[PDB]
Amino acid sequence: GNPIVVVHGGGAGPISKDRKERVHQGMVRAATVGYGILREGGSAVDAVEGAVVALEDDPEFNAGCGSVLNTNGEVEMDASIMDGKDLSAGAVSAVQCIANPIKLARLVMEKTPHCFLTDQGAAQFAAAMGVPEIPGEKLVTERNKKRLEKEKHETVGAVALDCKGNVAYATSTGGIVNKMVGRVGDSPCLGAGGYADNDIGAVSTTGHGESILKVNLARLTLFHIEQGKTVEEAADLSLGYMKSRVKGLGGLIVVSKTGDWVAKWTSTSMPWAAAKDGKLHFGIDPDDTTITDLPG
Amino acid sequence: GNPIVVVHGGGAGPISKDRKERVHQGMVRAATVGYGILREGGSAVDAVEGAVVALEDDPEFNAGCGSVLNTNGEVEMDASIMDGKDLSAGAVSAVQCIANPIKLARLVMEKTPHCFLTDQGAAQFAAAMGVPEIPGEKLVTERNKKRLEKEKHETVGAVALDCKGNVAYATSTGGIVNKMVGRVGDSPCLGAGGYADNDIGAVSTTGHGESILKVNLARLTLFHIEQGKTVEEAADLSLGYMKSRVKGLGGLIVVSKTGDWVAKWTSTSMPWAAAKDGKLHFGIDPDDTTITDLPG
Ligand code: NA
Ligand code: NA
Ligand code: NA
Repeated sequence: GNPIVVVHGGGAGPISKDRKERVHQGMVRAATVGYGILREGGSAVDAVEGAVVALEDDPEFNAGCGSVLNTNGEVEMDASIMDGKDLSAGAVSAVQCIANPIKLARLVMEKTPHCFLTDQGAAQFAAAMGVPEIPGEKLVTERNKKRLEKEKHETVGAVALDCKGNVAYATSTGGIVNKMVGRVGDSPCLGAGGYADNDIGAVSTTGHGESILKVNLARLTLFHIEQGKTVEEAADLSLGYMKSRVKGLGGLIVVSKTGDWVAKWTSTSMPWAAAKDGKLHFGIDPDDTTITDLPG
Repeated sequence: GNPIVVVHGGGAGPISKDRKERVHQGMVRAATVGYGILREGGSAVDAVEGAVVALEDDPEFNAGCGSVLNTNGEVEMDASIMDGKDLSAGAVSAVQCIANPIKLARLVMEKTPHCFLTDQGAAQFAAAMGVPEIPGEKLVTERNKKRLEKEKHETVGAVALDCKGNVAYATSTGGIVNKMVGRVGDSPCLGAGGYADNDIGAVSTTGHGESILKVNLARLTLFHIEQGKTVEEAADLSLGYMKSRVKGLGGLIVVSKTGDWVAKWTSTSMPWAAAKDGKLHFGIDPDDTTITDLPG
C-alpha cells in the first residue's frame, strides 16, 4: 500500500550552517534512492542497502569514505543489514580498504551460511567475491585527520517498509574517533545497531556504540512497541534508559509494521529524512523539520 | 540474600557414556569454583569468569582447549562477560593462540573504554597486557580433527547472583565446526550469547549462533521475565520461538534477580549444573538430574 523509508546520518554536535547544506543533500540523495527502489516495487532490503551505499560514499558521513579514524589514523568499518521476513542477516566488523561495507554485509547474508564475519576473514571473503580493494587513504579525509588530532591532544542507516509489508534495516559506520585497533561497536551487532522483524518493525541506531550494545537499543525500542507503546514513546523510553543507566547519547530511526515512523536523538543533532505518501521529511536539529512535497 | 551459580557446557548430540563421566567432572569442577567464589563473598563477575576458565581449560568442552575447528582446521574463539550492576562488559571475537578468551574479555572490560575487540586488535591488546601466546596446536584435540573431517566429507557458560544481589554472565566458545575464517557467532554479542541486568536477571546461551543472534535469545528470555513469566516459561518461549521462527536449536541457563534459575535446551543434550543453598544439581539429558548435598 504505502511504502516508507527513513534514513539517518549519525549524531553530531551542532553543525556549521554551510556544512548543513551538504549534509541535507546527502540525506535527500539517500532517501531518493531508498524511495525510488520502493516505488518500483523493490524490497525493503534493497531499499535500505541503497540508501546506505549513498551515505557510505558521501564523505560528510562517518561510514565508508569519511569514516572517523582509529588510534593509528586508519579507517576500520562495521556494518549490518537484516531482513524482517525470516530474520536473515549479514554483518562485518573491522573491515579495511573497501568502499562499501554494507555491500560486503549483504554478501555475507546471501552467499554464506553465517551472519557475521570479521577482520581477516571478512577481507578474505571479500577478495573471494571479487570485491575490489581500494587504498585506505581514499577513505581518509582532512576533516577526520584534524578530528583525530584534536581528540588525541586532550554512522549512517536506514529502515524501510516495502509494498509487500516486509521491513528491513541497514547500518554502516567508521566507529568512534581514536578507537583502539580492532574495536567493534554496536553497528554490526543485531539488536544493537539495528533490528528488523515483520511482526514488529525495524530500527537503525547511532551514537555511543558501547552504550548501545549494553542496552540493546534497537531491540529494546521494539520491545516497547510490542508492549503497546507508540514509536515515539518507544524511542523516548529506550534512549532515556540509555542516557540514565549508562550515560550514553545517540539516536535512532524506527518504522513499525503499520507504517508509523519517527527519528529521535539525545545528542544535539541527527541528520535524518523520511519519504512516504509523496512527501519528503528532513531535519537536523529538533527545531528545523522541513516537509517537501515530492511528485506522487 | 543467598548466592547461586549455574553453568553449562554447550549443547550436543547424544554423548558416549564413558565421555559423560569426564563431562560430569568438568561441570562439577566449574560449579565448585563458581560456588566457592560466591561463598567467600566474591562477586558474580568473578564467579562466572572462574567457572568459565575451568571449562575453557577442560578439553571436553568447545571453548579454549577443545574448541571446534574452523574450515582450515584452526581454532578461533569468541567470548563475553557482563556485569549486571552498571551493564559493563567485555568481549573478544576471532582470537587465536591464547588459553583463556574469557580472561581477555574481562581485560577489555577492566582496562579499556570499549566493550568489544576483534581479531588483530584483540591479539595486540593481549600482547600489550602480557597475555601469553600459546601455540594453536595446543588447543586442537583429536576428537575435533575427526569432527572436522566428518563434517567436510558431507560453547560454555555461567550465570550467577552474588551475596550483594549483583548478577552476571560469561560465555566462551570455539564456534561451530567448519565455520569460515573469521566467522563470529553469538557468544561475544551482548544480548545474544548472554545478558546481565540486576533489575531482571542473567542468561548465558549455547547452540546455533546465527539463530541466537537473529532472535537475541539472551535478551529475549529476560523480556519474557520482565513481562511476568517464570524463568521456566521464559526459557521455553524464547527457545521455542528460535526453533519455529528460524529453525535453530540451542539452550540456555538463566537466573532471575530473586534467585529462581533453570537450564533448558532444544538440542539432544546440554551438560549443566547449579549450586545453591548447599546443593549441587547436575544433568546432561532432560530426563535425569542428580542433586548432591554439599557440606555448606
Ligand atoms: Na561516508
Ligand atoms: Na575447553
Ligand atoms: Na553461545
